[PDB]
Amino acid sequence: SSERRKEKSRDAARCRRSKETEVFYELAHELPLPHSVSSHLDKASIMRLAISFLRTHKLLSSVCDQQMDNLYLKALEGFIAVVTQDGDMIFLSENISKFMGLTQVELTGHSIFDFTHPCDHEEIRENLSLKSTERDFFMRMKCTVTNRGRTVNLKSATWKVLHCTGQVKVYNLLSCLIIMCEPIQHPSHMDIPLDSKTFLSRHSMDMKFTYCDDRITELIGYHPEELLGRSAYEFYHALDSENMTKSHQNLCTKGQVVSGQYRMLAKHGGYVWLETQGTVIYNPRNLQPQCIMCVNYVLSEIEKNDVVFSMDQT
Amino acid sequence: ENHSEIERRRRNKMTAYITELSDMVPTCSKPDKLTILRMAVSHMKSLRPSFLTDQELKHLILEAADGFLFIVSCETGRVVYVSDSVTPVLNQPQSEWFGSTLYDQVHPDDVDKLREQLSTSRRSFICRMRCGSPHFVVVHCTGYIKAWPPSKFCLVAIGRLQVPTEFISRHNIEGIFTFVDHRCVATVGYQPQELLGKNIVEFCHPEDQQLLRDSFQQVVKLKGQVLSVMFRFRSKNQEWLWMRTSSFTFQNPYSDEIEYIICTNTNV
DNA sequence: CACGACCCGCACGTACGCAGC
DNA sequence: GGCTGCGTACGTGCGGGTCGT
Repeated sequence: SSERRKEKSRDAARCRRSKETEVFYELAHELPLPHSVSSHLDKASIMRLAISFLRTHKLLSSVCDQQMDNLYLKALEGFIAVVTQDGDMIFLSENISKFMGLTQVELTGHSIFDFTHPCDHEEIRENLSLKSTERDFFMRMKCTVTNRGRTVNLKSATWKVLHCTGQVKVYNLLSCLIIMCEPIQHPSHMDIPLDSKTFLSRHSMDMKFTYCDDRITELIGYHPEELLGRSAYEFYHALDSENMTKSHQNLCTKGQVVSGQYRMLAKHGGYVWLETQGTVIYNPRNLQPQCIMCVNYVLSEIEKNDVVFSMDQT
Repeated sequence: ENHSEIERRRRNKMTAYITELSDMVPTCSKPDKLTILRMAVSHMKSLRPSFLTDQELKHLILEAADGFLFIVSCETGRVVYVSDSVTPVLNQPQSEWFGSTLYDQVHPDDVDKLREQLSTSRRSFICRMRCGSPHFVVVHCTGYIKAWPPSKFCLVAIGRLQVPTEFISRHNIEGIFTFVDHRCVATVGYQPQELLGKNIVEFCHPEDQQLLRDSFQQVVKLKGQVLSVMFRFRSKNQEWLWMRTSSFTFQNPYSDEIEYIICTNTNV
């Protein structure tokens, strides 16, 4: 009798297995993917993608001129990403594979904390949570694209800094953080041409000029030699020192930062507006930082040029 | 790590996935695994290659970026199309953008930059554009140069909307003004040039000089904390004014050395 | 780009442990 | 106690992975 039971408990399980494995591949085609890709997905991936798709549809059901809609994605410098309050990436733009190299299917449904640097987890957790529905922060996220444009295995993944901007929306409570991530380009490898209102500069780790482009002579009036060795914190308009301190902290801790809009006092009085883009240069012998590199955008002409603010202007 | 532990972790993960799916499917809202899978399979046929359509993607992009789309020809900068979201952004109806040129819509100082940017595949710049009912706002443009209709080139870009009784002054560790905001002209009456290079004490009433010196010695030692002090100040009109100065050293974020002491002097 | 070198993942088989007509 | 459905734990086998001299 025990034998017969064991012989009728080794048969039911086979049928159950067969039915489960068949239903799972029944559920793999209904996903919105090409049949070839969906025919080779493991069971965990199928479950993940199905849950993410249902969640996203539930979202757009609460959120919800047809020939020009396809230009929106290509007209963007970056990719979209929807993250729930628990860190689950429930959608990612298809052009993600061009910025990081990880396809959408490889990411969709995974927890965000797995693909970001551990030191930044607290920041992301603070941002995702409704503590202002707007959000703006920097984070590091794994990138498998090499500088030459190749792709490498996840184990050889480097860290890429993404400027995240967006807002958190509450749906009648499910809080989903919608962000548009913009990779900040290395000053070395720049493909976008530079306007006439731009001048390059280099700094030591304490923000003391070590080289400035000659075009600063035309744009602001300072000679390149007058700035070498003088702290860049002396020239910021005192009302922007706090913002620039925050930007410097982020630049040192994370490697790259895009500054706000500040004011750099000009030679003969008055100040011009600026935006800057910072990038740390690492020494590959010891991985120790060497010198900050910057790209400066001048936004306007010298304002209040009859005024004297600092001693260096007299 | 033992194989059995890894297998048990996988089992727990799969059970969590199944529970989530059972919660998600309206019909299930507990059946076994097989029934849940079958119900999900049937449900996903009442919906529905891309995860999201184009209109939904546009909805998400507008919810994330708060911007608008516009197409402008290279040769003359003539607007060839502008989405209906330009109105909420720049309070300007579509009729004011159609037929016009891009240059008419930007601040006069940005015209050279824009003409250099549109000259002849990606493009990215920052320019100010006029607001309707001149007030200007800073907008960051991202787009690319392509042939059109789908020299015949046009830039497809999406504009993202980039987001007195007191005066601020700096000092060295001895008290010499190194930066004085222009509000000093109204607050105390001296021109900014009148104060640069002179110790703050020289303007202080003699009896309260010692308190000011003690405060300047204390704030350099507190090393980060604020320190408020009230003293009489000699104005340009030789009138003694009560003023309050809140000061705290500024320490370089990397070397932690002192750069300068910043004080926010307020007229009481 | 090879081939044993494995090491890691995954999927299946078998059986053990519980309700219940 | 039968024998049925159902879920969970351990071991084994296979293909695709990565080193290495």
